[PDB]
Amino acid sequence: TGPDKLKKVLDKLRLKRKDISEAAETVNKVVERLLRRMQKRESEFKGVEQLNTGSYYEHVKISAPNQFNVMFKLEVPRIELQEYYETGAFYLVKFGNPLSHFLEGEVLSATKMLSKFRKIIKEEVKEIKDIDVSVEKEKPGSPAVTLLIRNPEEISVDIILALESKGSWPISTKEGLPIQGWLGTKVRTNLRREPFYLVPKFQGETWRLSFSHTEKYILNNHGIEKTCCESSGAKCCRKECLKLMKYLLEQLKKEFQELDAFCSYHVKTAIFHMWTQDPQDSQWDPRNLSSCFDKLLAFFLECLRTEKLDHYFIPKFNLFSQELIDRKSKEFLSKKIEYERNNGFPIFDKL
Amino acid sequence: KLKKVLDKLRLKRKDISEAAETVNKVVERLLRRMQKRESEFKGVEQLNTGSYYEHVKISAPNQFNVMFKLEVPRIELQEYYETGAFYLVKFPLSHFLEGEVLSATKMLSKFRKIIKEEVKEIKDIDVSVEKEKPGSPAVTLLIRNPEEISVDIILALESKGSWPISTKEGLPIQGWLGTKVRTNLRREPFYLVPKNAQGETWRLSFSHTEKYILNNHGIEKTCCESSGAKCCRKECLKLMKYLLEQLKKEFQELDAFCSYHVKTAIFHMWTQDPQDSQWDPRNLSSCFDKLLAFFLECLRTEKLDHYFIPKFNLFSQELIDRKSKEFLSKKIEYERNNGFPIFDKL
DNA sequence: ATCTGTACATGTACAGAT
DNA sequence: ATCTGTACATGTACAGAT
DNA sequence: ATCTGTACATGTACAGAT
DNA sequence: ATCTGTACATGTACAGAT
Ligand SMILES: Nc1nc2c(ncn2[C@@H]2O[C@H](COP(=O)(O)OP(=O)(O)OP(=O)(O)O)[C@@H](O)[C@H]2O)c(=O)[nH]1
Ligand SMILES: Nc1nc2c(ncn2[C@@H]2O[C@H](COP(=O)(O)OP(=O)(O)OP(=O)(O)O)[C@@H](O)[C@H]2O)c(=O)[nH]1
Ligand SMILES: [Mg+2]
Ligand SMILES: [Mg+2]
Ligand SMILES: [Zn+2]
Ligand SMILES: [Zn+2]
Repeated sequence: TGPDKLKKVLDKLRLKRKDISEAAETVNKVVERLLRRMQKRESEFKGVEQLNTGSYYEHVKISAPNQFNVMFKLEVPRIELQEYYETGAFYLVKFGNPLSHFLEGEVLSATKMLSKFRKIIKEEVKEIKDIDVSVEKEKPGSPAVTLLIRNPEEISVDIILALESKGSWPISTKEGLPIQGWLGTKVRTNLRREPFYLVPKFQGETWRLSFSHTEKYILNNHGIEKTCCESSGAKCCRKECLKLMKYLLEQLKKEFQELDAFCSYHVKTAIFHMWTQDPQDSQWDPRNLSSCFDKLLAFFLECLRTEKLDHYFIPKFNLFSQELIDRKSKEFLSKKIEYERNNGFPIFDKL
Repeated sequence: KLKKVLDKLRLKRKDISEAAETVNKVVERLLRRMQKRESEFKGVEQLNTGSYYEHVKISAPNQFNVMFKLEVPRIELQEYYETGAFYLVKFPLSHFLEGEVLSATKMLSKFRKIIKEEVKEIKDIDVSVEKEKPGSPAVTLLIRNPEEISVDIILALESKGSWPISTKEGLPIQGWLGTKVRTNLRREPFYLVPKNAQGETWRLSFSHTEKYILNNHGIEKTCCESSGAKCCRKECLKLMKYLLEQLKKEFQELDAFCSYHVKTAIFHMWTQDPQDSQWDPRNLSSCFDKLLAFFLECLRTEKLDHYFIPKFNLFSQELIDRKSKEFLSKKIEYERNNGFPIFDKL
């Protein structure tokens, strides 16, 4: 009932060292070769540095090591941003210059830069004979260049081109990241001293803010006590709750295409808010994993029904606004969550 | 009570402003001089350390601690006679070498000479250079705002540099600040100041590590921040420093004791009692009293290990005579059992 | 001769294996 | 409870450039 | 190789609220 | 007496300019 059953699900979700080892060896080979090709010659992307992000590098990837996220980030000095129609997250970017090939009268085209980035990667991937690796068909309005690796087992790698700016963060984030009562003001001041990132979303010239680096730090430094989850401190169940929520969404999403609008970033955003609401490490005791997961489920259901889930970093941006996800989709997911909740999570046994 | 003592010890905003603006004028000018030359100390950077910059200075802003740190390349250390804290150094600076050995005395002397020269050229501030104490690592400036202000200018070598093996068991913050903090702190450089054990020796300095700890001292990240709870850790350090300053004023028998003994002791207490709730402001009396008992127990056992170099006993019979320690135990036991009368004398 | 972008060397938190 | 592979931060060597 | 500009932590000082 | 909110002050990390 309480602690158990969910501990059994977590056992299923745990990655195996052997799988991790084989997956990481291939992924690192491909990524380091693509990073090297970016440094060659008159490449506009010379200087890009690598930044590993997403669930695998936060240690909340579940089931298999089959999806990796890596940012190829390019420091770009004197830039001026114009917010795209008070949306908070989307921007136009303006200013001998290797990026002039993508300029458009002051304005740096996102899809032109991404196309050349994409073109380079496809070419370098053709020269790989070690590995069975190809490039996925492009999704319109997607920042990523996704590699598909057959190791025999299947592995996705989303390479995200990112602009790196070191100025202070855009005003729309000033009230975001409300970690003052949880990680504190010094951590917040230091995190906002780090660069911010822009990824390719006036349709084709817009960029979107990314905070994958800040999210990575928070996930690996998630406690009010510095010793949380350390070898001389107490274990918490924050990440374990994130895993169970991720797994509930993944299971439901591979069954019902009604849920196409939903994604793991909604789960990640919601639990960041829960962690803020419940800052104390004792509110995430491993013994109370059932209650901790249940109160996360209830908070997510409230967000669905009230149609309100604010971006953790950009408070005026509501990821559940009617313009992004239709009410019926949200009602559909509310019922499937409430059902799983009241019937012993039968979907955790599925497959 | 103890609150009233802390109100007396609080520095005044006005005095801080006047003293800092004078001190910064002098320090800036000396630092410029070390850069602008064929100076062999070209490259020194400033690092503000000690109680004023840790926010545990008491009574008046009349003592300032500044390191001019100089990054040096491939240096090898040899530990001086198993002491832990004292090293010979080996491999611009050729003017201070010996037989492969970089001389603390010879480098300090030139450092000292340059500073005294620049001080002669200062005609807007009343500022002299105190007579040198043998063995000491400091160049001390005496400023008269009109009030008296001390500035200890400490030359420091910077290496980076796995910390020397004598510190491997040091800094035992794992259950308090944690392993990530400890690992990151020990990724910082380590420092060497020209305190002689004789003439060629340097001593390990961890002033940059103690500063981080003083300002990052809670088990909770929010300790003492605007969205956290206040603790009484620093106020306990202030009262313990005040007890010792007042006792040292009065008895020359305590000349061998210094505020760093108190700082070392409270680092150990803070490790013993990591929880922030064990330093609740409402328990200021219990907290000060358990700090008193811990310090007495150190005196009674003649054992107070360097927080960063655990084999180095600051209370060894070699460093402080048994009689001095018994004298300080009786005077502390006395103040304790009579309501600290020494806190009432201005 | 000296300089330097790249990659190795070192150390350890995290978390899976045992 | 201990042992151990990956990721990562920082320090340092050096073939190839200068 | 040096310096200002910016942002906010750490303080002190004091009135009004509690 | 203590707490909370605002005003006032210094110290410090680091971006951007030079
Ligand atoms: N590391 C990182 N990866 C990102 C980020 N944003 C997107 N990605 C990757 O790119 C994938 C596609 O991003 P999205 O466009 O937001 O996801 P989507 O499935 O296309 O959903 P929508 O575009 O919102 O309709 C994500 O799943 C991530 O793997 C980011 O900010 N950081
Ligand atoms: N910032 C800093 N200052 C130091 C350090 N060590 C010494 N000092 C300063 O130099 C002063 C004299 O240092 P001491 O360690 O007392 O040397 P000493 O007076 O010759 O020897 P003692 O008799 O043991 O006191 C201290 O009061 C500090 O102000 C250090 O490691 N860092
Ligand atoms: Mg992912
Ligand atoms: Mg001092
Ligand atoms: Zn934890
Ligand atoms: Zn505190």
